Amino acid sequence: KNEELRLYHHLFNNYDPGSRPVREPEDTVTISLKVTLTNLISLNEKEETLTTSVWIGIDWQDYRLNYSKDDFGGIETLRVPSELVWLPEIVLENNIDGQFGVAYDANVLVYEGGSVTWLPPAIYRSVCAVEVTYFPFDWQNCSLIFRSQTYNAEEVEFTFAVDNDGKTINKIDIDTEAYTENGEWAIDFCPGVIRRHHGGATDGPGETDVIYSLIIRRKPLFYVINIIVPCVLISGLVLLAYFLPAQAGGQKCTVSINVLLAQTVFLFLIAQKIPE
Amino acid sequence: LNEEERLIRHLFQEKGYNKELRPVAHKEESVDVALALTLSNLISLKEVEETLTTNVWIEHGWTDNRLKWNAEEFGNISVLRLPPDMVWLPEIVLENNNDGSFQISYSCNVLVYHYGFVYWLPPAIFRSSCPISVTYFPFDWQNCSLKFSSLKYTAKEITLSLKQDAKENRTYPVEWIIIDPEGFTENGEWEIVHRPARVNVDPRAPLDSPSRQDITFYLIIRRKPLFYIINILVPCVLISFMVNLVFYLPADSGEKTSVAISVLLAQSVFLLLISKRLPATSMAIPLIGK
Amino acid sequence: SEAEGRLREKLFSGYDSSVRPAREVGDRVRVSVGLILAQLISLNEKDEEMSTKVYLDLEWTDYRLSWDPAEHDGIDSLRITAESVWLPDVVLLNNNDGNFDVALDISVVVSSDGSVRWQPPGIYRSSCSIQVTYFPFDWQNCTMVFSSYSYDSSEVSLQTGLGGHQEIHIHEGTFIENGQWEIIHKPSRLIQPPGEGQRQEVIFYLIIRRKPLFYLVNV
Amino acid sequence: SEHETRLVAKLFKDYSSVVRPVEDHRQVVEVTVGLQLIQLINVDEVNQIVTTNVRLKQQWVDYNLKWNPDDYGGVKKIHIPSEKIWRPDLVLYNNADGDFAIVKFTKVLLQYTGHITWTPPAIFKSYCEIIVTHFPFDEQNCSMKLGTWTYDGSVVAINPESDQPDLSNFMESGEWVIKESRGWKHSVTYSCCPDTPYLDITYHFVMQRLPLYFIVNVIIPCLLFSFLTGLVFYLPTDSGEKMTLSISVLLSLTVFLLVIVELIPSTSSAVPLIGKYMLFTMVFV
Amino acid sequence: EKIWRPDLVLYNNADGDFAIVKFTKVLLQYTGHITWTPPAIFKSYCEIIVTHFPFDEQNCSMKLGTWTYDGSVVAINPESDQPDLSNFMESGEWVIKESRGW
Amino acid sequence: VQLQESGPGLVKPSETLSLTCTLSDGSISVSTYYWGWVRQSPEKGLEWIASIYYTGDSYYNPSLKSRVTISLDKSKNQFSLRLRSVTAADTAVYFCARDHRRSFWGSGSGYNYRYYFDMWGQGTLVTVSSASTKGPSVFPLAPSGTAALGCLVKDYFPEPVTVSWNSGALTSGVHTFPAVLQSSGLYSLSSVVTVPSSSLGTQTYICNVNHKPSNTKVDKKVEP
Amino acid sequence: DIQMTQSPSLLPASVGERVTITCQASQDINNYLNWYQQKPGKAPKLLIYDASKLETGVPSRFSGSGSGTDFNLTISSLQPEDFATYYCHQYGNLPVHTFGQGTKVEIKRTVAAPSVFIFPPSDEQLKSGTASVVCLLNNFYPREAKVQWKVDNALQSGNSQESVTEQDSKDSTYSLSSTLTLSKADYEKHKVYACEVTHQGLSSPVTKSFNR
Ligand SMILES: *[C@@H]1O[C@H](CO)[C@@H](O[C@@H]2O[C@H](CO)[C@@H](O[C@@H]3O[C@H](CO[C@H]4O[C@H](CO)[C@@H](O)[C@H](O)[C@@H]4O)[C@@H](O)[C@H](O[C@H]4O[C@H](CO)[C@@H](O)[C@H](O)[C@@H]4O)[C@@H]3O)[C@H](O)[C@H]2NC(C)=O)[C@H](O)[C@H]1NC(C)=O
Ligand SMILES: *[C@@H]1O[C@H](CO)[C@@H](O[C@@H]2O[C@H](CO)[C@@H](O[C@@H]3O[C@H](CO)[C@@H](O)[C@H](O[C@H]4O[C@H](CO)[C@@H](O)[C@H](O)[C@@H]4O)[C@@H]3O)[C@H](O)[C@H]2NC(C)=O)[C@H](O)[C@H]1NC(C)=O
Ligand SMILES: *[C@@H]1O[C@H](CO)[C@@H](O)[C@H](O)[C@H]1NC(C)=O
Ligand SMILES: *[C@@H]1O[C@H](CO)[C@@H](O)[C@H](O)[C@H]1NC(C)=O
Repeated sequence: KNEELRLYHHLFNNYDPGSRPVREPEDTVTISLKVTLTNLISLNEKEETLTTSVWIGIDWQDYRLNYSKDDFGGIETLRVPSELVWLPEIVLENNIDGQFGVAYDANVLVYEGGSVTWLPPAIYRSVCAVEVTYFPFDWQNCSLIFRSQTYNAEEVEFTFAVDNDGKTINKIDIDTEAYTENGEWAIDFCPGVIRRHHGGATDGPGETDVIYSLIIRRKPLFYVINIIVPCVLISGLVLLAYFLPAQAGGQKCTVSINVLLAQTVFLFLIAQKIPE
Repeated sequence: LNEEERLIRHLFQEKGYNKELRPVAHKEESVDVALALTLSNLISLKEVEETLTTNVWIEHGWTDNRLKWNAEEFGNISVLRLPPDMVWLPEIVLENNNDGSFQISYSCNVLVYHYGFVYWLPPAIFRSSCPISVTYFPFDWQNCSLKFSSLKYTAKEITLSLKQDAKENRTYPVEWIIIDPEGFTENGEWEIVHRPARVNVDPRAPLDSPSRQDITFYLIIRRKPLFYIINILVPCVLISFMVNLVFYLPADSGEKTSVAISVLLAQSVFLLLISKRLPATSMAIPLIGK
Repeated sequence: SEAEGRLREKLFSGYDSSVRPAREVGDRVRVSVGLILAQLISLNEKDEEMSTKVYLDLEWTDYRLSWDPAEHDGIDSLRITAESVWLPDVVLLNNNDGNFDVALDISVVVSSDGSVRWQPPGIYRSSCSIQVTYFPFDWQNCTMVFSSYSYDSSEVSLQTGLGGHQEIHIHEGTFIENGQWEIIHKPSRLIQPPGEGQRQEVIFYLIIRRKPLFYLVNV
Repeated sequence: SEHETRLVAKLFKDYSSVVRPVEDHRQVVEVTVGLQLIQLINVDEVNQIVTTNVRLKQQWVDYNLKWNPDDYGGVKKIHIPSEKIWRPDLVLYNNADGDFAIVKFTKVLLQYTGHITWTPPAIFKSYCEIIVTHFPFDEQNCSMKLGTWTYDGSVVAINPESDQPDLSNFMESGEWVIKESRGWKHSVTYSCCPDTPYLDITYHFVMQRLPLYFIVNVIIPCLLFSFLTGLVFYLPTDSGEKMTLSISVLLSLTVFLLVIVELIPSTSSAVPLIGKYMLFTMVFV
Repeated sequence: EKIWRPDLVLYNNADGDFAIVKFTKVLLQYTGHITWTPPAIFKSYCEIIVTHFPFDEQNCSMKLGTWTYDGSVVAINPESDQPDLSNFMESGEWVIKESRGW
Repeated sequence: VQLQESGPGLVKPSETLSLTCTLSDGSISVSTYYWGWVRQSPEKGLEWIASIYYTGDSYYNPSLKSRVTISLDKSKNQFSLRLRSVTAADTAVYFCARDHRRSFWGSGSGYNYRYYFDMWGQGTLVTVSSASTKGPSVFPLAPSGTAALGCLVKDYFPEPVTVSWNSGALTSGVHTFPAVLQSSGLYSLSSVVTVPSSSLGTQTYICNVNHKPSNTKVDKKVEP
Repeated sequence: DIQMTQSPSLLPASVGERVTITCQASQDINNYLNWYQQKPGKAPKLLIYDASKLETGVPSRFSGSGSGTDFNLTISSLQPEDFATYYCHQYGNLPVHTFGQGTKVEIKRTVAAPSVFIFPPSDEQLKSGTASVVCLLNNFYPREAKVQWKVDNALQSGNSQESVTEQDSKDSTYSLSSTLTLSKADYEKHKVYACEVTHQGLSSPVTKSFNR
């Protein structure tokens, strides 16, 4: 007989996933949050959308789901579907495509002592207002804002996860070995901050969220090779018109106006790439 | 709400209502389903894909005698809003879709009246096949159609018909797409000329085939050619007529063939412009292409 | 339809829709497969995919759904939601976009003898290898391979639908003819397994010639 | 938390979401409706579709979902799946090609007094008549007509939460400036059915386009071409370059017609001002 | 859907589905042996080197693993040293020179 | 979820009583609620003052209509009352309440409404008096087979005063009468204990009166 | 201008007894009436709405009736937590409200004769130029009692104040103090001072007097 079945029956025969794991209504559930970025898929300037692939590590305590390994033959972990346990319902608030939740509903790991871990992966399309002023030599500041869709700050709060050395991971985690840099974008910084607001008496119950600020840098090699250098040379050609003879066969106006025509072609080329 | 909670219990629990069965005393009988179509807005007609995108509200009316009640026995209640999954439905779908969306978009509540009449007005966004006649483009008009039938039920089981309206106690069928004159905003490129509705029956097909009956709502739509006129035709026609000026240029100017070949290049740019705006059909050469 | 309800409750007592109908172990379920082409939507050469709108035509006998019409008020046929009965897992194996199944389940028609006919609609994007050598004066050979995903030939035996043509059925009045393509041939073949785990296929072929007027005019 | 479990078991023992959440069938459900505009995603002038990100706050009392907090350990509010209770079926009447009704069934906050607050998100794609007369200096007026699809004003009554939409959490738009926004309630009674008024709330937005993009990319090149067109008449004829210059200006405008058509709204409701200027420049070269 | 399955996930998924979503039937043998051969569209992130384009060679990978089960509770092994290309359709743009599962 | 009153507990005569009510975890812009004020006094019982809608519609008690102004503040989710020309008759416990409106449809008549108060605050006592802070005067009420004795606490303002006996040692039979407003505008009461007669000449009785606004502490020994 | 009148103004009762409270409207109000319960030092709690419908969570023993000018609030079996003040509330189509005077319900006990005491002013008070004379009625039920003063066997009125405690937790009786205030000159002018108690439990009026 698999002791996992007995443990599951013991933990879930009388269990309410709709209720928060708090002994009293006014107690708060603390959530430990980490966000690991696997790939920066793209940044669409026309749509002003950042597509990223991540997975979110979310740890908390559920006293109802507490057990000891001695009472169950040495089981230290139990995988169960995430729909059977209470979840804090973390969503990306600043999504653009209407997709708030995670991509794959993975199992939760219930450890002895009542510790619950959930590590679902996600693909997120988020709003990133593109600062166009120095395009293509530009850097962007794209936000990833995570919050509970249901509970206020007095009901569910956030803390950052710690590594094995005990230091707080207040940033986007990236596995260096598995990371492949985006072809056009380099991630320079990624600080995370836990914000609290609406805490005033008139503002009602307090609210909180976690904002990660991906400071990313464009690699402008494509625009330099394909647009800027040819355009600079063709636009320098008009200076040659000053050295041609001012006679019938000089073809001075030929050079100048045809450089203008080439620049018009470059305008058509550039219109397909710039932000709108 | 004791009253229609009691009524819903009486209709669906006490009387054992079964949504899988049709509302007919005997199997050989058929259910009369009256259909009307309201056009909320014509979204688009993509020529290259030959797809008509529309927003339409489908008014279904039929009779379900199992859902009758005495109003005074239930607190004078005359109408009930129920989910469509609680009741039998005349599963009407758009046969001539070209994207797989056969069914309505939003499954709203049915309205059930105390005399057994079930009224249901689901809205839908439909993408249908509209083959394009390019012969007179951009002075063309198109003939699109929305064909509604039931794949679950055949003519043996349901009888499609048009909605009947009344005026001065005279009944007439609604043989057209309904458009609210106040609430309708015309499409920016297509003006509706005709909008008939027809119950099409195939005498060749057998009764127990889904292709026996359908209701088709047609749209005859004329293109408003102002954009194409202003942006292509006047520049294109003027640049094409430009080539006649070489005959008035003296041969000593040395700029005749340059002018003419430049006109040809401009025409080629215009052809590049038009290449992306129409499908590569072989029925006819477009007028602008001609 | 009280008689119909009683017949339905009689038929679907102890009925498992996930169990293949085999009265004895080793009995094969014969499935006749046919295709009706409602529209040849397109043949994208960039994506190398043929988009078609079709109706399948699947016929098989389910002995559990047989009854005597004389004992059920002369009811000789029923129309039942397809998810309520066992279905063969016939799918388009060579689909391009990852969509294997039909667009709408609709209903099966069950006769008193246990015969079940199912004609579900399907919008299919099938992979077609484009022969680019003579483009745009080219003809293409785009196949649709239909077969059970799970069951092997020892469980489900496929055959071409007829009653006898081995061809795609195109209704003459109601076919949406493509403006760029002309259908030259439209056969159907039953491919036996090579040489259990072996499986038959029903392949519906479309040999289509492009009509090159656009390229003549514009290029 | 066991108090909440017992409470939820008690409330939904014989609850019906089909049935309206009142105590008499002659009662009318009051829904307070408020619109929060999170983002103006895009204005499509060709198809005349405005796509926006919104939160649709709805507040109403459920009279079968009351309890005494003292009987349940002082629990005063709980969170319930919205699919488990009756909801008003608010529909965007002027939806262009999006979802008609709410499809994100987030949880509702239920108070012990019976008050329910439900604030689902939505992406509203609403048909908006686009006046292109002054493009790119045009001003639009885009409404969002919301109403109970299957309930008339005699059974469900809707009122606005505020005179204006909530723009506190509105993200800055790089293309439009919302000068004005306002919500109005309308009631319409027909002569055929004088006892079933039909209610709606229309939230209209007045938005001014930011024209710098089109000024830089469209207007200035045509201005240059137009300016350069007069100076062929200062060229001598004996140089043999007048036709070269003018024809090259014409070819530049012909190439620029690619930029024009890909950028200009391809609609025939009227001639855009930028299109008028393009035609002027072409005719005069 | 009725039975327990391994939760295999494509770790380098770019914008597709992380896990199997087409839940096809499992073949169950009387010995308890289960074979499950679902289809999938894998959209995998892969470092593309464009130095020699169009004469370029690309070495792309697909990392698969049980997302929530470690090696102490669920062990995965390759069926064969190489991916099965017996039913591979010819590509008009790419030639697969080498393939190997580790 | 909860309503909370706020405002001064003492208003001089002819000044305006200003009170505010704040909502906890709830908005004032709801179409099925009116927000009202109800004062309770021992001589007039429960009495509704005014009610207001979130659109500004207001209704008033006819007796108090002239002196009453009810207002909202939707930004802070509050609603306030102002009672002008306040006099001693307006000393009362003011509650802020949610007047819950139900609507009904009548054929050919439209909407008709029903009301009940389903939410109340805690109730803020407001006293109208021109008196200034003053400490009490303690007088012994000395005894004349059971005897009585007490302490008379006179001419103090405002409430409360705590009276204990023998530093809280004596509690049985102790009865502290409620304060009574005299015509002079100051409060008075008595605190009495009954004991056996035989203990009158043998037992010591001390009443400890504490008044917090004046910080007055009196320990009056009651004896014959 | 509808006026509501409750009856009785005070209803003694005991646990297990059936209790009735009447309210009456000047005009006909149909069933536009609610009933509230208020504990001491607490906000009122709604019990009945529409004159016959019970609010959620309220015990089922409470019932309401009346479809006209006269309404009833009935307690089938009085519980010890039902001792509270009950109000009838009248509303209209608009939010215009009136309330009844209220009906107090006390635990009923046995009739007790008051213990009567008289206390003169103290010397310290007499030094201040005022004379307060108290007299006390201790441990008496019910609340109906009359108190008078006599000065040299001459009745007084209009200058005595009456302060009363609530029901005691244990024996459920009342205590009352009647205080007369006078100036020192008026106090010194008249010799004999007494108070006179009339109570239903007393066979005859009971006088306590003193002389100076
Ligand atoms: C952008 O486009 C929208 C349309 O989509 C315009 O919206 C209209 O705005 C005007 C205000 O400028 C609205 O007019 C007002 O309607 C109010 C509500 O009317 C409804 O409810 C009443 C009952 O309360 C019914 O009688 C009526 O039939 C409706 O059902 C009225 O209460 C207002 O009255 C006030 O103004 C009038 C002016 O004539 C005075 O006579 C009155 O005394 C009172 O002061 C007013 O009539 C109009 O209803 C809106 N229509 C909509 C939303 O469809 C925007 O104005 C437009 N913006 C710009 C900048 O052009
Ligand atoms: C990338 O974007 C992020 C998010 O936008 C940004 O972080 C934010 O920066 C702003 C400042 O630009 C921070 O706002 C501050 O908040 C603190 C309280 O935490 C306030 O004290 C600050 O007050 C200043 O500004 C006020 C308004 O001008 C003044 O009135 C006042 O006197 C002060 O001058 C200010 O409001 C915000 O908190 C952060 N949010 C985070 C970190 O989550 C980040 O800086 C950007 N990175 C770049 C550009 O590299
Ligand atoms: C969990 O239960 C175990 C026994 O099964 C007990 O030893 C332990 O103390 C409990 N832990 C907590 C945090 O309650
Ligand atoms: C209340 O009940 C008593 C006893 O039945 C009855 O005498 C009295 O009339 C009732 N009052 C009303 C208003 O019905």
